Amino acid sequence: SGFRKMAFPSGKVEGCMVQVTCGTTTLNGLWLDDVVYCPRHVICTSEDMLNPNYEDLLIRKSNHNFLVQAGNVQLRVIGHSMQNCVLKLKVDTANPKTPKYKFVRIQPGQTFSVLACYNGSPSGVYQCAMRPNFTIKGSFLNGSCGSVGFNIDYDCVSFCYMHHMELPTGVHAGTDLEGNFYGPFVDRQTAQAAGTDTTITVNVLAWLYAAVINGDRWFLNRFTTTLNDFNLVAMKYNYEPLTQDHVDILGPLSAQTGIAVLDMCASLKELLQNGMNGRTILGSALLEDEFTPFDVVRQCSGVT
Amino acid sequence: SGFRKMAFPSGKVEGCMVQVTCGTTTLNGLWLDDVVYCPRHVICTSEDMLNPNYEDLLIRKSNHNFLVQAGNVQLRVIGHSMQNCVLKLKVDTANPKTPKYKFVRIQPGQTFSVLACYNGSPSGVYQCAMRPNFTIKGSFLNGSCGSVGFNIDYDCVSFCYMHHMELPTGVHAGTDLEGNFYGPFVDRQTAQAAGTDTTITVNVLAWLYAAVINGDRWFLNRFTTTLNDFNLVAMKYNYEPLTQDHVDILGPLSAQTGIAVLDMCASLKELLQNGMNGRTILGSALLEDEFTPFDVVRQCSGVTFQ
Ligand SMILES: *C(=N)[C@H](C[C@@H]1CCCNC1=O)NC(=O)[C@H](CC1CC1)NC(=O)c1cc2cccc(Cl)c2[nH]1
Ligand SMILES: *C(=N)[C@H](C[C@@H]1CCCNC1=O)NC(=O)[C@H](CC1CC1)NC(=O)c1cc2cccc(Cl)c2[nH]1
Repeated sequence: SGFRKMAFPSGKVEGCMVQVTCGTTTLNGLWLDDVVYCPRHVICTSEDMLNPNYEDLLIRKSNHNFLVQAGNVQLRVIGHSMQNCVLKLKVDTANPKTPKYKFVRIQPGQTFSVLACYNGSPSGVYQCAMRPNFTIKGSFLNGSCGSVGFNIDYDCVSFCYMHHMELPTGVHAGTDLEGNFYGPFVDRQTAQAAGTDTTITVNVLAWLYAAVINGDRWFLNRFTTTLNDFNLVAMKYNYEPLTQDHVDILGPLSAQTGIAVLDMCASLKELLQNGMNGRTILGSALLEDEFTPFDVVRQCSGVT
Repeated sequence: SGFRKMAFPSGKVEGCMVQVTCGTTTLNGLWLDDVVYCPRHVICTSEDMLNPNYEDLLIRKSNHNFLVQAGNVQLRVIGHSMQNCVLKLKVDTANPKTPKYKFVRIQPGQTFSVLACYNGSPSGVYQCAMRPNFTIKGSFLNGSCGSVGFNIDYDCVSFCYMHHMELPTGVHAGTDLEGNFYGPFVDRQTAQAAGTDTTITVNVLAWLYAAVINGDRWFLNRFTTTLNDFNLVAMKYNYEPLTQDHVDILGPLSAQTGIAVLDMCASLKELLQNGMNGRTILGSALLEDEFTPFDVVRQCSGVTFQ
């Protein structure tokens, strides 16, 4: 038993992390086959960061303006192109530790593992959710950029995230591995607001199922509700609307516990309306929205 | 910015995890050089587990009663000894991925990373504190035993933990890598009490400093206190007594923030006595005691591993 924020094992991803320097900017790259992927903002001076014409800046740059170190081994940069907000640096060497991999753009509400890196070295691994406003609540310092977010499926790494920036709210923004930002953000040195930070309703419910499987049941009521009655309340508390598809996603958890999604929806409704009175669920005095139904099953059936 | 419960990179440890089977019992072992370390309870049937004579059970076993698989690779067992609550299985092959390693028995209030494994396959990594009552708040299902806890220092792995059991309170118990339990636990199919779960006071304070470095300051007051006045409140809430040594360890976080340890102690005292008024600190509506001062500095300065 027990329920923890669990990251995927980081071994397959550690092997792909390298250092990318350009002038004074150093950050992290992802070395897959003969390509290093890093944030295009590596080519900027502080002057350029304010209103960068990335097209023009990249024209002034040559292969030899990029210093790529993989551990102690310098990689020769033989090519440089720009795909949306990522630089693809062609190197003369295939990463021999390239794991089987995909690039996926994850949907809001989905979680992934972040391997936080400085100077191409892993510091640590933690789990994050792509919030509905397309931000993540991470732990990212200077030089963290190019750190990547990933999921592991069979032997296959799905890279979904590359870190580019911090927002004034202290939350984080980045791209998929094709360089397209999650959400409205631009790679430019400017205070950028995210939307209002709505709560991933289906994740709260999954987590409540995690709670029941681990013996926290005090919030179970004999009440029920309809999807439309639930959504009417939840909207008032900036909860994402719950869809039939979300009910279907929760099915396995619903079956393991014997509680219909709509019975649990009735429980969450009481919790939103009456608060928690300083009781805890799975050790939390707040409602947790960063576990997917998948995260909950992984931990409460034993997938490896 | 941001402060998260962060585990060590698991790459160096992943290569050491294997499957150990004996009769129908399968769990995880740790393969370093030509030795596999697993929980001795791998030799038990359900009929034995309640009052096991491990000495007698192990005598009925031979090298060939142990199946060790590393991924698909069959390891031949050529030796077996019991040290405390671990089996050392001598195998014919040195783990080619053996990282530089130590075995360390960590102190209560110290943290480590747990690589949760089933059938010798790593499922995930999370950070845990050895609590003052020598339990950890983990996530462990059947077959998770032999999962290890570790720290990374430079390129050197310090293995401090091997998972053996759950307690009725829903917390976890295990050994160091020489098979000696943390705390009073025995490897027997029996509901065992941990002590009162005292709070690691030094860690709450470090975490409050982490909060200030990340811009949460609402709990800072004009007040200060003495160690003796603080401990008088702390004791009341089953907080560990704050020692002079703990004040000394908090020095650098105190200096980085410019809040004196006793000013932060004054803040914690107000938080224990008045609660948090339903506000959050680093996204928590409770006080977090599972970050060491060291964890806070590492994460807030951005320290990496070779
Ligand atoms: C990448 N190495 C770096 C990560 C940042 C650094 C600051 C602390 N934490 C992080 O997540 N990204 C970076 O410096 C970016 C580069 C910009 C996108 C082109 N800059 C910012 O994140 C940035 C700029 C501004 C302006 C105003 C307010 C805020 Cl919060 C800003 N963040
Ligand atoms: C190891 N594979 C396994 C891990 C356990 C299994 C149950 C869920 N969580 C875990 O962490 N440990 C295990 O089966 C041990 C084996 C015994 C110690 C030698 N047994 C227990 O954890 C166990 C026995 C009892 C009896 C009463 C109450 C409780 Cl909480 C118990 N836990």
